Formats: sequence, structure tokens, C-alpha cells
Amino acid sequence: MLEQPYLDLAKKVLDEGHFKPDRTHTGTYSIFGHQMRFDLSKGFPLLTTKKVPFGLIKSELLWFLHGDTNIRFLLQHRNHIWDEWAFEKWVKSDEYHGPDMTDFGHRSQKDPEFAAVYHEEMAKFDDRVLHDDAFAAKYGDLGLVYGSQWRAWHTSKGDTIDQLGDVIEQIKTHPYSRRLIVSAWNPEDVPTMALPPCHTLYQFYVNDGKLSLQLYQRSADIFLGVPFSIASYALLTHLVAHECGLEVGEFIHTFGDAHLYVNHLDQIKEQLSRTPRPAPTLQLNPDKHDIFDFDMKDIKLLNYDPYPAIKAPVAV
Amino acid sequence: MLEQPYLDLAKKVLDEGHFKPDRTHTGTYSIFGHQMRFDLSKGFPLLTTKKVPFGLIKSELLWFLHGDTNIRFLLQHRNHIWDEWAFEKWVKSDEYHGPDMTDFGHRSQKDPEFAAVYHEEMAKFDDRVLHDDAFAAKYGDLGLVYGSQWRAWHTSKGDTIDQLGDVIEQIKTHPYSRRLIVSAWNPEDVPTMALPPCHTLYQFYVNDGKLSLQLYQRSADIFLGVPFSIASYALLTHLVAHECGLEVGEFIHTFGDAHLYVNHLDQIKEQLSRTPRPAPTLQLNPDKHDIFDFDMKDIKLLNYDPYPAIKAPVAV
Ligand SMILES: O=c1ccn([C@H]2C[C@H](O)[C@@H](COP(=O)(O)O)O2)c(=O)[nH]1
Ligand SMILES: O=c1ccn([C@H]2C[C@H](O)[C@@H](COP(=O)(O)O)O2)c(=O)[nH]1
Repeated sequence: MLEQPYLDLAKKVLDEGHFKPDRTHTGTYSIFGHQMRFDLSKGFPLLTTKKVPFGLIKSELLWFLHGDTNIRFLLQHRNHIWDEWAFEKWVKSDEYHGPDMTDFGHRSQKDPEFAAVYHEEMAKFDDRVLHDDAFAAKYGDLGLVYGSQWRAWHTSKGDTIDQLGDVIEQIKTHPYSRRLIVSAWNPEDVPTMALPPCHTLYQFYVNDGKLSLQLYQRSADIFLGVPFSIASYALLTHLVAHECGLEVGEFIHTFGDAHLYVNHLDQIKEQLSRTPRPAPTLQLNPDKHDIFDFDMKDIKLLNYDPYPAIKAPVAV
Repeated sequence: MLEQPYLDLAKKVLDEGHFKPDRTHTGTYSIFGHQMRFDLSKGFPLLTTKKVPFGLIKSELLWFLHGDTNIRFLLQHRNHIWDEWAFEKWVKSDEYHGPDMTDFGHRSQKDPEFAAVYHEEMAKFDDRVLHDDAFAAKYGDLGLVYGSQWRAWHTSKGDTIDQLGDVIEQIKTHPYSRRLIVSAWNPEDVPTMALPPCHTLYQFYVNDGKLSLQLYQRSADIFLGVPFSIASYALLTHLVAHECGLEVGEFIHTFGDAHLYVNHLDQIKEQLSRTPRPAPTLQLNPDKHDIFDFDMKDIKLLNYDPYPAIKAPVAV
């Protein structure tokens, strides 16, 4: 099936992967260097062997495309995928006067019911961000996230470079260009970032009226990470094409350190016992073409019949 | 043999590649997305099926490692691989008072004996660079080349970031880091560069006391380009390891647009008729360890028994 390269990736680290310790203190069976490709004309690569929230993917992509870096847009669409980054900063600020959330990450997955007071404090933060502009502007804005890196690269002379926007015009004006690249790896920021980009960079390729895309992911969480990455960049590929009047080609995914967290073995093992189903169909708004002005309503996922979802203990 | 992934890469674009037009106006049979790996414990990947100048590779690597961006170092070692970039600029300057070298690139491979006056003018330039400091400093310095990008990344606040130097300390202090990256793709320079980096970025990986490296090459000339790239980055991998006290692992090579120029078909076809030989052995100076202070004398290539060299018409 369309999503077999995924399953195979997992099986290869399960069988061939080596134990290697990491940043976050769980263990991982990790390999280094791996490539897999999805021909996007056969269907959209949203895993069927496990239910994956397209809405979270869609809303996260649209946020990116807007050069938006404020968590408020996400919360508006019920996407809480990025909260903890803003929360981390909230806690470390003069204004925070509440139940000390030190290392809350570990201290929630752990036995103490820190998570009880955690979630209510988070609910407060989220509401503040959603309703108080001054607050939203203060802690709701992350700054150095993809949308910033894609649509507002800060140069030395102080200006802003719209990498993505430029790259698209280049594809229209020079389809056969071996320089269609968008990078997220700024060497002058990585050393002070909490999470340097996982999706380091991507490259477009046009040939035969087909638009392909290759994504280089320096680090990957096979079970929790990779499923999203695939649908996100396959969706990007579809959108950019919809604009450049091109047809959709393949989505090549290259990996640096592809790893499986030791606390995800049973989970991944269970998923591998499933038999893939016919992939879903993506349907974009024909009349609308400016992908930078798209909204949830313009992207329709069709025929998605996934197996139920596998719950998994997140690391940290 | 050790270098079989190379030959196979070529055969795949020969058989599976599609015709696609490019920047330089020759044609190319090109594919998009491809990965190959060389286990550096089996030998050094300097092609045997064709004679490849290790000296040019070695001297080019040492120049890089010095953060050197002046062609003078190269000319000193008889490496003329980068001349035409400095020449291009010489010609476009107020001071140049000589036989107009317009589009000399095309106009040399072509029928006119422009190349006659070209090579003597180049010989003059090269001598000026080699002997006159003011001149060397004016046109002999390229500025935005690898060594600059690796050892002197210019930030917004005006300073200089020693990416490579930092990355090495990181490997010593954090071997299991999924962030060991050195990038050459600055978004604020690419739009005005004559040749944006082909070797966009690379990533290190440590595990089991083995140091691996993955290189992402956005564009590749299978016949003329790739052979060098392999030996250059395999040598880099060996040097960095020699320093970090680590053992050498693999060299993974990932490609964006891997292409074969249409005027190289017979040449590549001939090379494929050859049977690989036992690869050579790299021998570094044990006593010397600071790779940034290495010189030609510290890198010994052993047992290199290559087939004669295949001459090939360079494109442009
Ligand atoms: O879309 C995403 C976001 C995060 N991660 C994972 C990758 C690593 O498991 C961890 C980041 O760790 P570092 O490699 O940066 O240390 O989060 C993913 O796999 N995919
Ligand atoms: O080490 C090198 C240097 C240059 N090139 C080639 C790649 C392309 O054939 C051309 C640069 O073309 P663009 O893709 O940038 O347009 O030179 C290589 O393959 N390897």
C-alpha cells in the first residue's frame, strides 16, 4: 500500500536499530540515514494503520504558510501541539505568579499528580492568550518557528526574506531549477533554541509537469513524529502545486537520526500487525489559488478509513 | 566492491533518468532523491574505475578547513579547481585592461580558439594572485565559499560563527547529539551567488564509538562531480574522527537532483564496463591531531591502483 515505506522504516529500526541514549532521557533504537518516497498520485499518505488528526496537521500547516508565529491562531482551531513552548517561557517570567511548574515535562509523565494543577494552569495560560492581546503578544508569540523561518528570514541588514514566497515564484519562472530550496537551519540561532528545526530543509523539483519535494529531517521519532511529518509535507507539496498549476509528484523523506523510543516498542509492534487500507484523497479548492490565503475550509480529505488510535507515552 | 554504489547510481540515471533541461545549456538525464552509503572501514572510496586526483581533493579540503577563501593557497599547491570564479570577477572589473573574455566559458568549449588567449590571460591572473598581495586580496579572495561558511558564518550582529569548530567540540562533549549539523545554505546570499553551495549541508552521528556523516547535495554531476564529493566528505569524516578519538563509520550521500550531462553518455558507458579494484587506504598523522592545522604531508593515500582517466567535455 501507499504507506508501506512507513511501516518498513519502523521494522528496520526495530530489527536493525542500535540502542543509543539521547537528549530527553529515554532510550532509543536508532539508525542513521534513510530515505523513503511516496508517489502522491496514488493517494494521500495519511497513515491508515493508525488514526492521525489531519485537522492538527492542516491547521499547523496553514499557520506556517501565514508566517504566523503566534500560538493564538492554533488555539483558535483547538490545536495545542505548540503550547508547552510558550508555557515554558511563561513560567520563566517575572509576571508568572503561580504553582511553580519546574521541569513539568518529566514531572507530569511521572507519578506525582502535578499534571492536575498543570492542566488547569495551562488552561488559564491558553485562555489569556486567546483573550488578552498584550499577553498574546508577550508569551503567545514564539518568534523562531517554521512560519517565521519560511516567510520571514531575518538577514544581517535587519530585513526580512520571504524564502517560501520567493521559491514559489522561482518554480513558476524556472521550473527546471536545481536550487529550489527553503531552509530552516539558521546557524546563528540553533545554539540558543529550545528546539532547533527537525525539518531542517526541503527541496522542490519539477520535471514532466510534476512537482516533487524532498524533506531532510535531522531527527525523527518514528512512532509519534514521522506520521505527522509525512502528511504535513505531502500536503505542502499538494498546495504549492495547486498554485504553480503543476501536477503532484512524489514526497521523498530523508532522515538523519531516525529513532524509536524504547517506551514505544509494544505500540509500534501492535501497529505492524495491521494490514493497510486504501489511502484517502485530498481535494483542494479549485477557485482559490493563493495558498497563503487558504483556510481549513479549502482542504478536503476524502475516504479516510483508519484503524483506531494507538495511545503512546510521550518522552521527555 | 566499496565503490559499487557509485556505478549503480550512474546506471540508474542512464536507464531510469528522464531528460530535463538545465541552467547551463546542455541537457541532462536526471532523477530526484537518492541515497548511497560507503562503510569507511572497508577502505577509502576513491574510485578505482577511473583515476581521480586525490591531491586536488586533499588540498581543497585543507583550504576549506582553514576557513581560507583565497585562491592563492590553492594555486600554491597547483590546484586550479576554483580559478574561473576569481577570473569571472577580474574580467568584470575597472582594472582589467585586456582581451575581452565575455562568456569565455561557452566560448572556449566552442570552436573559436578563444581558449588560446584565454589560457595565457588566466596564466597572468594566476601569477598576479601568486605574487602581488594587493591583487590577491582584491580578486584572489572569493569570500562566500565553503571555508568561509564552515569557519566564519556571518551573523546579523556582524560577528563570525565557527560552525565546524563548534560542531567538533559538541561531538567531543555530546557524542549522542542529533543536532551535529554544519550548513552552507545562507538564505540571504543564495539569490546573488554565482554558485550557491552544492554541498548544502552535512550531519554527523556518533554511536558505538563510530562517527558517521551524511551529506546533502542539492545538485550533482554524476560523472564529473560525484567522484570528488565522495572522496572529499569521506576524507572529512576520517579527519574529524582522528580528532574526536572516534573510529570511522559510514559516509552516507543523499542527493537532490542527481544528473548525468548528455555529453557524458559515452564516457560513463565506458566506465561502467570496468571491474572495480581493491580500494586504497587512508593514513593520517597520529601525532598531529588538530585537523585545522594539517597539511598535505599528514594525509597518506595507500594502495591506489586505478584504471586510466576518462577525459570529458565539461559543460557550461
Ligand atoms: O515533528 C516533529 C517534532 C519533534 N520530533 C522529535 C524528534 C526528537 O525525538 C525530539 C527532538 O530531539 P532533538 O533531536 O532535537 O534532541 O522531538 C519529531 O520527530 N517530529
Ligand atoms: O563539487 C561539485 C561542484 C559542482 N557540481 C555541479 C552541479 C551542477 O551540475 C552544476 C551547478 O548547477 P546548479 O544546479 O547550481 O544550477 O555544477 C557538482 O556536481 N559537484
